[PDB]
Amino acid sequence: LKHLSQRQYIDGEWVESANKNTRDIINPYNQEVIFTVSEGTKEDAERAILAARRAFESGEWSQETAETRGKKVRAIADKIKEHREALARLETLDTGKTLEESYADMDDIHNVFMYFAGLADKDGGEMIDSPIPDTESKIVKEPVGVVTQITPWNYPLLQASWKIAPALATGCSLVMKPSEITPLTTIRVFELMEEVGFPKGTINLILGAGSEVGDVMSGHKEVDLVSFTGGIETGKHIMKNAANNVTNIALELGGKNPNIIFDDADFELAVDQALNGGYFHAGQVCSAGSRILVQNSIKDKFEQALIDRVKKIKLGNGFDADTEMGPVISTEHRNKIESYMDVAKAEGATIAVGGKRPDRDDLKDGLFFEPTVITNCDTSMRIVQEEVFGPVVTVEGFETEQEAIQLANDSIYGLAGAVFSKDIGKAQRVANKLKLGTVWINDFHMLFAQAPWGGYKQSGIGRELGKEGLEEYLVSKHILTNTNPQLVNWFSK
Amino acid sequence: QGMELLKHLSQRQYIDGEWVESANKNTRDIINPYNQEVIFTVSEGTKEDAERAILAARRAFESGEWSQETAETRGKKVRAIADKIKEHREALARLETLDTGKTLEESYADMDDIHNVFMYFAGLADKDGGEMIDSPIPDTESKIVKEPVGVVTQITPWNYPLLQASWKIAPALATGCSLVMKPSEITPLTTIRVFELMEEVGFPKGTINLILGAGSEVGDVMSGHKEVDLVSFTGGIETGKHIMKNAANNVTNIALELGGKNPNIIFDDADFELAVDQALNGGYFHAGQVCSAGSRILVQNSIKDKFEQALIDRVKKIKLGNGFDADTEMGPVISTEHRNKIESYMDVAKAEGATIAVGGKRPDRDDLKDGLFFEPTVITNCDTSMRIVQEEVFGPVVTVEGFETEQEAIQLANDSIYGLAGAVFSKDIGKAQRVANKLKLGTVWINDFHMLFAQAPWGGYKQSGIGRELGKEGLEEYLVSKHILTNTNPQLVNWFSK
Amino acid sequence: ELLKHLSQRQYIDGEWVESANKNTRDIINPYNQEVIFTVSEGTKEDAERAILAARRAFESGEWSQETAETRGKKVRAIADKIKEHREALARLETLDTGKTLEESYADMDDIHNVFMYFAGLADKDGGEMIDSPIPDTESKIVKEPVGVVTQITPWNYPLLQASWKIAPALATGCSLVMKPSEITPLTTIRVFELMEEVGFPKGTINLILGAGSEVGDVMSGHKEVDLVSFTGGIETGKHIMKNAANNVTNIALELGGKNPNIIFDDADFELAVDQALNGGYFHAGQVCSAGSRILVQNSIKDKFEQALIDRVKKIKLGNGFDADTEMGPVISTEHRNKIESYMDVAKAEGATIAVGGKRPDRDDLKDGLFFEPTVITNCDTSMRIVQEEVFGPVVTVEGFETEQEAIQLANDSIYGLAGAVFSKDIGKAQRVANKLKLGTVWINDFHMLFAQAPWGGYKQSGIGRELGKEGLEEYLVSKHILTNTNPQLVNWFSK
Amino acid sequence: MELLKHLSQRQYIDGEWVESANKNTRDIINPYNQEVIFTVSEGTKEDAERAILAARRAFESGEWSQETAETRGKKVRAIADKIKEHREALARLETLDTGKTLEESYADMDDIHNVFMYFAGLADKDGGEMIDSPIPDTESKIVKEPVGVVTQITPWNYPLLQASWKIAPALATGCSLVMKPSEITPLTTIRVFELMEEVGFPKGTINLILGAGSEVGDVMSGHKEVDLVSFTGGIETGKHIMKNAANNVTNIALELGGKNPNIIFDDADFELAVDQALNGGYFHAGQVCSAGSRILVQNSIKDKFEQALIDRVKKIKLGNGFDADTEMGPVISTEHRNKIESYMDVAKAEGATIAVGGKRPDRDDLKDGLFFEPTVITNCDTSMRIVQEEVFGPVVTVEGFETEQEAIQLANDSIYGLAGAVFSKDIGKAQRVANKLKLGTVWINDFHMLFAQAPWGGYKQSGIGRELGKEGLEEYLVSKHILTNTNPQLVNWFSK
Ligand SMILES: NC(=O)c1ccc[n+]([C@@H]2O[C@H](COP(=O)([O-])OP(=O)(O)OC[C@H]3O[C@@H](n4cnc5c(N)ncnc54)[C@H](O)[C@@H]3O)[C@@H](O)[C@H]2O)c1
Ligand code: NA
Ligand code: NA
Ligand code: NA
Ligand code: NA
Repeated sequence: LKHLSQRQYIDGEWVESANKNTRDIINPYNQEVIFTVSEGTKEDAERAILAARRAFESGEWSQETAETRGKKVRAIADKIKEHREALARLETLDTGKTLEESYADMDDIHNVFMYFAGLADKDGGEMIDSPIPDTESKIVKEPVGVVTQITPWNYPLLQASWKIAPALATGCSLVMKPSEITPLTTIRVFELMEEVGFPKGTINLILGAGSEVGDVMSGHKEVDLVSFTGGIETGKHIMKNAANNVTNIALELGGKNPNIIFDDADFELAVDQALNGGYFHAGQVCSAGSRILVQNSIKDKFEQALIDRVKKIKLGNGFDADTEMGPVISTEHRNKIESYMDVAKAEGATIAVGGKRPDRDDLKDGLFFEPTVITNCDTSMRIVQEEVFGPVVTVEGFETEQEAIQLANDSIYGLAGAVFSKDIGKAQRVANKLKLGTVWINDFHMLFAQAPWGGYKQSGIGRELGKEGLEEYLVSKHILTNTNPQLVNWFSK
Repeated sequence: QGMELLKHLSQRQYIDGEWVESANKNTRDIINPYNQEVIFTVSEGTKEDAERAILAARRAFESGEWSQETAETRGKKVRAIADKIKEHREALARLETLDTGKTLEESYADMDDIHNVFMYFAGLADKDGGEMIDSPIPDTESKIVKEPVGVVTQITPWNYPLLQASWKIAPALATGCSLVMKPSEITPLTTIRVFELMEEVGFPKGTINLILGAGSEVGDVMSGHKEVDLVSFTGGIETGKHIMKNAANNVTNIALELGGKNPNIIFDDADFELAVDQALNGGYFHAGQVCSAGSRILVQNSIKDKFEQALIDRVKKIKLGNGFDADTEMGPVISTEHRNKIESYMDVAKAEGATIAVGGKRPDRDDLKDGLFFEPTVITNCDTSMRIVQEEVFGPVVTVEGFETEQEAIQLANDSIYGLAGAVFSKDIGKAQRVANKLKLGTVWINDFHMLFAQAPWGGYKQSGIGRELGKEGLEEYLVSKHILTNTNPQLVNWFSK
Repeated sequence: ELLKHLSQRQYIDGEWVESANKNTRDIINPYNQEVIFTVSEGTKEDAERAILAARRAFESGEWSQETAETRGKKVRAIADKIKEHREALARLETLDTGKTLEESYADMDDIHNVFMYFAGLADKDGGEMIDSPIPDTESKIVKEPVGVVTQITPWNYPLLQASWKIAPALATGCSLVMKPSEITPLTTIRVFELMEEVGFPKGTINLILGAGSEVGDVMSGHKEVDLVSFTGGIETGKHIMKNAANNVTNIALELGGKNPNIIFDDADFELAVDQALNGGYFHAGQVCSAGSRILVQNSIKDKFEQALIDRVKKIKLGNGFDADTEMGPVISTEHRNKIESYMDVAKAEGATIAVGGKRPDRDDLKDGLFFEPTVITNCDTSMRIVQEEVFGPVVTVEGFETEQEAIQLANDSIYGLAGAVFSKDIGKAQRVANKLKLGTVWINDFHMLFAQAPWGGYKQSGIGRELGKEGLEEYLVSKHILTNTNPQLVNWFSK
Repeated sequence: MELLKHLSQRQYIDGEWVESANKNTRDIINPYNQEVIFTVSEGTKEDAERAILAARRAFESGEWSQETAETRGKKVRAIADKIKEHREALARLETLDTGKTLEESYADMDDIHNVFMYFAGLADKDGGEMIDSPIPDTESKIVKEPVGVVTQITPWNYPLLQASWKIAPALATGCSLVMKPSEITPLTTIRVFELMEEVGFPKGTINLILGAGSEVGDVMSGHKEVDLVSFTGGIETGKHIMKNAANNVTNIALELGGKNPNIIFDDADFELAVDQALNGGYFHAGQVCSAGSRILVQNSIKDKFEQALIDRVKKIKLGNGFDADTEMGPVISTEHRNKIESYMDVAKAEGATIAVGGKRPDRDDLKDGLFFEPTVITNCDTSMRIVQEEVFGPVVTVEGFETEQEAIQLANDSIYGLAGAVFSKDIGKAQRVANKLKLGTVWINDFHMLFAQAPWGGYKQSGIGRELGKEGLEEYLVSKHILTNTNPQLVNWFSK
């Protein structure tokens, strides 16, 4: 932290906020202030957007060869790997998740940049067989333009990489703003990108409250695409604001992801994966398997096994090797999780285990919340329908394959889910009917740069990762040339 | 005139496999803009009718009867629609001309295009179910399956009713979606007729639905209902924005096409007479009521005076009249409200200091007195700061601005909130290509105007829209990607203590 | 009655013409060995004239520069004619080739779908725009029709195989010269009549009738040919490829196979028996996709052999026009003799002819080219009867112990066209499918193929593909057009 | 020279550097002075067979063929980085072995780095397609797998460049390969094998055979365990290879040179056209598959063009590829120079004019090398052997044409179809012409431009298939349709 920048990065320069305001960043493990950064203004955000537009129109990045753009994106990928240790530590300090989880993030981030580096020069568009004689028809794919990018606090650098990599690869200019409470890795990646070298204005980092600078990032006339990952309420607000300029939006908003366990699942595998689904990063994951659906014939056996394991989950400091689950991100977020416990009980569900702050001494100063299992609930309940985004799972039974599908689809969301069954034919039937962007068969949480990620229904609009993710950052232009032009002579001479 | 067509035309909405009146029995009189006479009367539906249609589309979608039909068979049905369009080409063209005022010849060209749109998408239906991914994780299979997006609402404008409908209906049916369509309340005739033809082909109950009525009565239901997966709208910018904001309530995908301020760039080395011809075509086809209209002429200074004179002299000869008469070159505008809007723009142009060089009023001639006619108009001595240059008038009106250099042409052409289409005229093809590469437009024509077709995507940069219609990209609006990842050798992670 | 109005001539450069030497050939019905029709037997000069006419038409641009959309519409019109004449075409095919009328109806439905598929694909490409690594350049790849193509088909599924070649050729804008098997030209003549009704520029389509040994070499070895597409046997295929090499001409070959039908002990047993029968005996095993090599898990091998043999004895032989017929005759005297000589080979190597292996004695079968459905047991991979394509109503049965051994045995042939895996354990069937060196692998099915997916062989089963986008791509050629938009002198060489 | 002290002299088979089975060797020559510079193993047909069988064994093991596509990409990228790291030494080796200028060799090495990088990036970007099946209750997918065992044979003009075009996609897709460079120019290929060994590939995945095409070539093209033969060279050897591959119905990818037209209209930028006619004709002494050996010039400017070209041809600086002022080095071998010389006799006997050059240069410092003067042949026509046949030397012919139509007819009037250019300031016209030339690559107002992002290959007798681009990678893939019936039912056709 001694050498980490504390400033925004606008138009090739590290700069303070226009009003000199600052914000203290906290470690959720002990609620101690660990760093202080600039808290930018809406005029700073506007200046970044105007700089991105100017850089885009200069052509220095947008007209660079795709091959060269790919080489630069690859150079970022290499810096991530080179600084893997320090990045992982920063991420754990800022977000609370285990160091091992943070190492896995850094390995993935390297692969994300590498994937897009390699995709950069592989399209360009299509030649069309024109239906009009004596014409040439082609579709050229250009960078979409100036893009704003807003990320959440759970996986700051990972989510940032999903946006930055395709934007740079395609030739866009970008303005990024990480969550105000978790900016450290994002500042660091900007330092690394500056070392690679990009024309002035091509990349910009704004630091600040979503409520202060967010609307300018979603509502400015010079933006061609707003790409946001976070919660549903902010997402909807952002889309409404983007509508003022008919601006493209790419949204990923979390989910109510079903984890469907059939009676012919590998039982110990399913228990393992129900734990993974529920409690990695204290359930603060877009992909969290918060809604367990278990076949009735094994429901009691399953609940007992799960509960017994949940009691053994090891809570602690993300830097300690024995820690299995760290704290949740903030006081506000822990309070929200606590109020959901009251909701669940008032609706008549059972808090089978957990449901409170742990009492242990070394956990007292941190934002800890016990891994929790909620039983005796049904699809009509708020605790089942709503994304708690904490270390909490619900358990519902189902009788038949048809019922599992109906229940799993009975939410406003559609991001991801899993089916556990040794009968692969059955798992595939079920997968084909789930209205989800990603379905895992005998697995959980698996995602990678090669394949698109995103939501049906209220889980989002568009995709990130894969060729489809890159396509958000492109725009099609049909250039039609009449090679033997003739007068139409419709209007009198 | 047009008579016999209407004798057997349905007057009702089509919901869940039945032709039905409005829930409140309300009706609306449809007008011919040539003479402002009532030509037909149709049901004016309610918001509950729209909701019932949406719920019927959802039920049909979940039944799987269309959404799980083979893509090959779906293509065959979309092809059968295409064949019915061609079979009824004459009656459809006549209806369209009766309802919208444009010339019969223009309507025939629409019907040919509509046939080709359905045929294109019929052929595309079974050509792409997704991808196999080379997974980075050993012992996994990764595949991307493309499914129909789901239930789609489709809202069309009054200028090219059936054409715009076909751009939405064809890919929706080809992919296996269920749909609810609502044409403009003032021009529903061809859309009713195409629903009759689709019914003849045969689609499961609830797969297709037609709502008739005011956007202000049923529009919000169509854009804001939780059971909709995609709202596809073609029309004006204000309504588009409102629709997008409403769709946000359910994070619903939107596909918008909203018109433009399309530049027609004429260099001093253009084929002069060609450029004059195409400036006229750009400006005045369908009385300029076209998303692709070339309303903003940018002409190189060295030939600007010559160009203005030639264009003005031609504009005075444009033949106004009944769309059914063979000599007619330009029909009336669509409604009293729209003519009034065009008129108020003339006042704006003069107040900001532009010159109405020719036209700018209603014609006096006797056979035109009863119709919604407005003279083809040329506005000169204007600049990019003016409202008359920046805003879409959507009437038989063009502005003319000069430019000195290639760079200036590009800067001016890009200086608008829009980005739908434009043209470059020059015999120096290398130059036209440079310019085309720099225009922020979804479509650029080199030595042509108004050319569009099913094979290529159409849509706007900036405020001209979101997404694309036509082409493979158009079909993709009606698809959704699902990543199915199978772990073929699953192992416990053993992260959490046992 | 069909035959009363059917043309007897070749179709060259827009005209129905006799052979240059007036020679003819009698066409036979294999059910009764009776002459049913007589057609021209063309010369090598006729073939050359067709090729030169195809070249001329191609260079005129009338088809090759027609819009892709309009080409598609014409291919679609052919598809509709096939359906319209479905009954007569099916009857002709059954008369000429001997297979059951029901099989022929299924062919005609498929043929309609092939033409329709390619009609729909015609205008869906054109090529790519490339993001060039050189500043101030535009790089595009335009896909053009390959050019003049020669097309040679076999006698088992004449029209079906013809459609696989004609449809993409016309869709892409090529000119073509087609020659069906000399012994089965009826439906191919008919389809040329139908194409003439649709209307194509003169020289775009040509039909040569005659012996492969008389006109074949011209079709494969002429300098004006850009692609030779052949479906048939391995020996002719190799000969063709060697001849095509004289002009470095592209080749697309599909040469049959030794297709494994792998049955695990956890297969749905009755399904596997049913499909082993389908695999072995449809069209008297005269199918590129025939499942002639059964590999059955040792644990169920005796059970399987007994059940298969008992069913094989009930197979109903007869006239393809009779509804109760399950298997018709084989195609010719020469082919039946070849099948017979294989029986001698199998016995000399020590295999057992468990059932069949001879001509049936029954009276109504005496005059036709019948051969009994046959099962050969007690054999192994070293045997000629196992390694070689018999292309008759004959299957061999070998046992395997493990999954690994099934794969090893199945892949132990020179061929690589198609095969199946039968197992209720889908995971296992998929593992096996990934390791088989075959262009098509069926999991719990057999003989399934369709226009939407490419068909072709690894190893000695062929080169290239037919059907699907890949099938169309055989009839395209890529051209990279690179424009320097700001050309500068290099000034390497002294001024 | 110091380069050579540590360079391997052996073949690389099944993970080991090995000598020829019979200890035979071959002396490698520098064409600048005809001196022996190195001695390598001259392998036997049994060595080639052993390599092929090792490639097959490796392929079946799955260690490379089932490695993740992402990881295969990373390895191909590591090869790319080694090429750039060793750019200087590789360029010098290439110049020493082939005679071309050091500057040309540097450009090759830059291009080779980009080829490996391109294919590294493409490795994990496909996998196949999901098909919407026309049969209910079925799942249809096309999986793209490595084609299998591939044999790769390269020529002497751009040894490492041509090698990279084959190696990169083969490794990216998961194939096993056996490569054999031209017997007279093996140095950079040996070196690249050393570099690949440093990256690390499973045993048998890569193999290098060294030797005479006439001794080991037939095994490489005719062995039953080969799935693809990829050959770049001359037409006669290509045809022989294709005939041999036919014995096992083996896929072939051939690129065989051309008779590439350089079409110059009277509205071309004249000085640009002269510059590019020189580049087209004389880079690497015309020993280029892309050489613009057939100039077609509009009649109206033909005399002006000839005079301007001839005057420049006289100024071309011949010399040692290592000297900075050298513009054109020697041709590759005695046999090749003799072939070029016999073509001069042919041209004269047919009545063409040798307008300039047409002989060995007399100058002292050129006396010991395999030099041949840059040559312009005029007063010829399309019926002549000198016009129809690929000389592959520093020689161009010049023919006139009257109209656009005639330019096209003449340019297409050859057995070949690899590449060509159109020079005209009228871009509309250049595009019309380009659309009608039967060529795999057409340059508008440029020459010799090719790159990994776009496919390269020939119409007609210039080849079969493509190298470079996605289409190049596709030569190293094979499609398998896996069709699963998810609700199987008995057909019940045959009696029970
Ligand atoms: N892109 C085009 O082709 C196009 C078409 C028509 C109009 N325009 C432009 O838009 C301007 C306004 O045209 P307009 O107002 O006559 O048409 P509009 O933009 O309102 O679009 C008409 C369609 O939208 C429906 N609609 C109206 N309110 C709605 C709501 N709240 N929710 C859902 N649907 C609703 C209408 O009933 C009709 O079907 C014109 O002056 C012109 O500049 C462009
Ligand atoms: Na959504
Ligand atoms: Na937009
Ligand atoms: Na083969
Ligand atoms: Na060829």
